Amino acid sequence: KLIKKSESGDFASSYQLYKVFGSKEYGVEPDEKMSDYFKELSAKQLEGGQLRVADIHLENYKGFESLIMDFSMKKNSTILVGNNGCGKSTILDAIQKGLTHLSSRLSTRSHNGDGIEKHELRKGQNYASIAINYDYMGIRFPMIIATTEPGYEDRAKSNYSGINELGSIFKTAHSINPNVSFPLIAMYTVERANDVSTRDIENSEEIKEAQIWDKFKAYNKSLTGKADFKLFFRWFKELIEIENNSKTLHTVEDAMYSFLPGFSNLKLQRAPLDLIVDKNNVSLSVLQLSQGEKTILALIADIARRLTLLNPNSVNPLDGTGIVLIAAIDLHLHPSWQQNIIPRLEKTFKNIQFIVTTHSPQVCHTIDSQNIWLLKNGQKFKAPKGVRGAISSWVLENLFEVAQRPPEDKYTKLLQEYKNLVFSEKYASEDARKLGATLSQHFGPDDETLVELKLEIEKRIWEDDFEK
Amino acid sequence: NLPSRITKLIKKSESGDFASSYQLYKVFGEPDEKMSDYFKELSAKQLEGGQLRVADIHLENYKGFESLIMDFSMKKNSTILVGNNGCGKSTILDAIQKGLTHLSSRLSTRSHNGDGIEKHELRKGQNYASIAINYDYMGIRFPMIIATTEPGYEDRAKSNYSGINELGSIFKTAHSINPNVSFPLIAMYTVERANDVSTRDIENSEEIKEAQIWDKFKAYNKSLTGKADFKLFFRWFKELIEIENVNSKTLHTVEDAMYSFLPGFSNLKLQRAPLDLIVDKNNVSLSVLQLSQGEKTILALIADIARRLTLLNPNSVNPLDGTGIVLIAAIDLHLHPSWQQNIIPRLEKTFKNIQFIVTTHSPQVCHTIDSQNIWLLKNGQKFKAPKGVRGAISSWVLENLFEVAQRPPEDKYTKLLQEYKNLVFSEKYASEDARKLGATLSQHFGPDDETLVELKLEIEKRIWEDDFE
Amino acid sequence: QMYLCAYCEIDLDLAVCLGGTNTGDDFELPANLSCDSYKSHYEDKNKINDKDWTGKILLPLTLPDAHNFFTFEKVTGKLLPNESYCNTISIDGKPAAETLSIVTKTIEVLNLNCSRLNNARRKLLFHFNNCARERNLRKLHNLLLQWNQGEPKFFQTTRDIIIRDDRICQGLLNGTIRY
Ligand SMILES: Nc1ncnc2c1ncn2[C@@H]1O[C@H](COP(=O)(O)OP(=O)(O)OP(=O)(O)O)[C@@H](O)[C@H]1O
Ligand SMILES: Nc1ncnc2c1ncn2[C@@H]1O[C@H](COP(=O)(O)OP(=O)(O)OP(=O)(O)O)[C@@H](O)[C@H]1O
Ligand SMILES: [Zn+2]
Repeated sequence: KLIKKSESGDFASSYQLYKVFGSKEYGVEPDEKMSDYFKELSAKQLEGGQLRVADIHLENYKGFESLIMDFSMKKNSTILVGNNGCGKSTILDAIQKGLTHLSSRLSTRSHNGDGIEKHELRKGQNYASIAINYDYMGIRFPMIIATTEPGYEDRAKSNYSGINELGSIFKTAHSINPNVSFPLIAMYTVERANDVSTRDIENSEEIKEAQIWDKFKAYNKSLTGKADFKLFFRWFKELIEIENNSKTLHTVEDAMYSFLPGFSNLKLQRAPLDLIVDKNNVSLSVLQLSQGEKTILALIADIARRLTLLNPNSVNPLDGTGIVLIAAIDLHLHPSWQQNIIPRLEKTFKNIQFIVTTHSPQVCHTIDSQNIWLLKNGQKFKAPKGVRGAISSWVLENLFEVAQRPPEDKYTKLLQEYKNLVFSEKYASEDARKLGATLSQHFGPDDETLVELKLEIEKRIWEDDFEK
Repeated sequence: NLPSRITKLIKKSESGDFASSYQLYKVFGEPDEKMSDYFKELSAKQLEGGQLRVADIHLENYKGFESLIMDFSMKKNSTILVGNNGCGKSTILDAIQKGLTHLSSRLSTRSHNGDGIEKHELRKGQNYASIAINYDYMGIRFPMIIATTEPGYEDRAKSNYSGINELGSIFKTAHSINPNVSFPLIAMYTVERANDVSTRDIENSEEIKEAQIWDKFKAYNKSLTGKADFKLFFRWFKELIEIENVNSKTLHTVEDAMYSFLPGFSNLKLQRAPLDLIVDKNNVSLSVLQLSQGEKTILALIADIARRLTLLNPNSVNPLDGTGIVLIAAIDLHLHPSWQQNIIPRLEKTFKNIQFIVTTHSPQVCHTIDSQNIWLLKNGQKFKAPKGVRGAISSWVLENLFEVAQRPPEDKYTKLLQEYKNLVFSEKYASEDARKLGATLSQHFGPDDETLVELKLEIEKRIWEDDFE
Repeated sequence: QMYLCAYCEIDLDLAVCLGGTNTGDDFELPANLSCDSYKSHYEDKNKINDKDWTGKILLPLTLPDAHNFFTFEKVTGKLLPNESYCNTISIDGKPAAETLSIVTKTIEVLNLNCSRLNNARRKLLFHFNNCARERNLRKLHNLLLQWNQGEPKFFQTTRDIIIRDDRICQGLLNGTIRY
């Protein structure tokens, strides 16, 4: 076993070796040389490692008693479904705290984080714990965030061991090779496009200072829920002026080109500063665009910049790895766009996990059932079978539980009463005829359901007429 | 005066009606110069039971639209604008908003002032722009035109405000005669409604440190600005409850109005502590900061409207039944499709005499409103919604009003379904391909799907027809 | 055709239906329109002046009790022209190679392939399949006896094409099948 696990071209195997030479595994021979060798090999060839969230566990963070949710490892998309106030953003916030503590290791912005505030403890109890686990190329690295109330400290204690080791791995890898890829810790909320503008952008702090473009500042203002459009503008101005590595601008442009059907030729305006885009041969500014277009613009620009900064001297910058959290991915989008927002993201940003929250079924009949979690009454329930290619009405009635036809309406109660009259012994009654005429005058004589009802009426006429 | 139509009009004018009294007011003014004053007095005195609505708008060069002459209905108080991302929905609402600003400057807020068409609001490659809005009140059409011309072309349109000035004149005359009189609520709500719903540092910041006067006027302050003044609502809530020692029934009629939208909330009570507002959620008392975004938005949107309506209504039994031109934008924001099917009917049942011109990107909001009240903006043109969008399945509305297919258009399990259908209805039924794809589809969708069972019926019939032959 | 319009055979409450547009409410999508409404839209869009329309439009009743001009694409529900019985017939006196164009223009002008009409006449196939589920030749005979009865009812053109393109139904009508 020990000889078999010895590998020369694998660090995932050459991390269990580091754990063996030492203790806590089998009480085996301790030393300080082979441990050094298999820790040097632990971070030296980490190419193709996807950092992913393995599983989560909550104790009383906001409204929950207990929840053990396991995320996918094959499909790169997870969708959370629930009513208003069913704790969908609570999971996102717990993962956000976990990512804040994961940061400050490879970000090197101290070693602070985000503990559980008093208003986040469940109403009327004395302890809470956000237990988060991870995975980077096989190995699992745990986290526990603990928060007690005095007199009850013997219930939970923070560990932070897994991230304390994972940040050690990444810091060693950087100290060995400065040209090493890094994971993304992006997080986006419903306040995403609250900054997209170029008003007074010359006197703003973004375009006022000598911003350093490196591989550790890309995590700045990442776990806040806002996409800094002004810093993107600063970056774009430098990439468009220093040209007088041209793939840096080209690759970023040719993803916003994909998400925006009909946008081309982004160019700087050295007049009062603004960004110029062409919408079908019509030059337009950022302020003159629509809310959804600006939202996708800011999101894609933020990911492109934060991932080209993390992967220096690469041939395909927009592959990387990262854990990007998006709240309300259907925000200010037409259902035509809420049907391809996810596959387009996975074609452009492939090796990135997306734990997203949705309020629409159009973005849900594009994802497998096994990658959709429904939250109800503080408990997890998995989605029904057959959602990837299903009609929106079926998804609405089986995963977003709602009648496909308005429960309170003059034309749904009437329809159900008309059906009850038809499928009975009074199909030819005057009331049934009156309701049928009333529904036909509104839905049209050629509606799909009324044709079926008329067909059944004709059949029953014939059957009561050949035996009479 | 001719005793044929003037006498007929004065017969109804003496009975009491704003339209009837106003009909002869413009007629008289051989001019007499005193009948006009008497008719103005009668009209300003007879503004009871009025309802303010917007009738029609017309754009010429305002941000992409080169011509648009839409009109709004008067038999229903909800008009939903539907279209692709970036066609015309926000532009039209902004065009209406400019006119509402020019009218708010003349009803209550100060005097003649407003906003015009900026250079970035004029369509590229043109030299003039216009936003023509026509208002209606009690049955009278007050015009208004906002114009903007680039240099060298100051002859295409001139900004004329010849209806809003007179409407404000009538309202100031009414306010002078009777201090107790309702005024039309004018509110604008953008995608930025719930960005200031937070009771953090309320005592330190303004709206607590400054003395506020809750006159009937000034209730229009920061109404056509997007964000909703939840912090001013917190001040209003505190200077009530703390003034319980009016001040009870106003909060009763606001609390039961806010509780109708939130199914399980009760006991809105103030907290004299580091200041915050506490709600109850199924026997669990918690604060506004501890609520959800989807619930915080529906709290801030309707509490503000209720506060403004109570401010504009002096002593009415029901202060939330006045008249309004509220322009909520993206009403489906942060709402589950279960609340998106009641947001509009609940608003119309609670705020009865209020007009809403809303925008919607979700069929769930759409299939509760008739086709006549839905406008579709496809290329640059207004198209009325197809017949039967009240009581219809969401998928039919999606295909026939949103031009989005029921099933995904580029999925592997949806491109297999059409190939299976083609094989089934061709002569290659009951073939090895027709069974391989059939088995795959049955595994994916289960052996109970509505379409697959119908294809099985077809293949059963064809097997019958070739066996008995 | 007392309660039935000529172009599409829907049941009304030359009689023509409303064409998916109540009265004359304008600014309607030119894709839900059929019969008279889409015909008027075609006239306005392509600036055609001669409004006689007799000679290029063939409707089911004026035809010599024949419906073989039309096929029935059961995957979508579209009525499509047939090469056979259209390259072998002439209407009002013309070359035999123009009846196909007459049928194609009639389908295009009236727009009988609207998604509404397609999804409506698609359900007749479902109703005819449900009878042929228990594989009882008596109920299917009964279905044909009711579908091929006088006083033509709702969609009495596909109701005949479906019986046409069947082997059990045609054989039972002929006499080679005795139930
Ligand atoms: N400290 C707490 N004590 C008791 N209940 C709490 C506490 N914190 C949160 N809650 C409850 O849990 C809910 C918060 O969940 P959350 O805001 O994430 O809902 P959501 O579904 O994600 O948002 P949306 O409505 O936009 O979909 C609230 O409804 C609140 O009642
Ligand atoms: N000054 C202008 N010149 C030319 N075109 C313009 C101008 N201003 C706006 N447009 C065009 O008109 C659109 C304006 O989008 P708008 O917000 O008004 O519609 P929308 O339906 O609300 O979109 P969304 O819902 O995504 O916010 C833009 O997409 C832009 O292309
Ligand atoms: Zn017809």
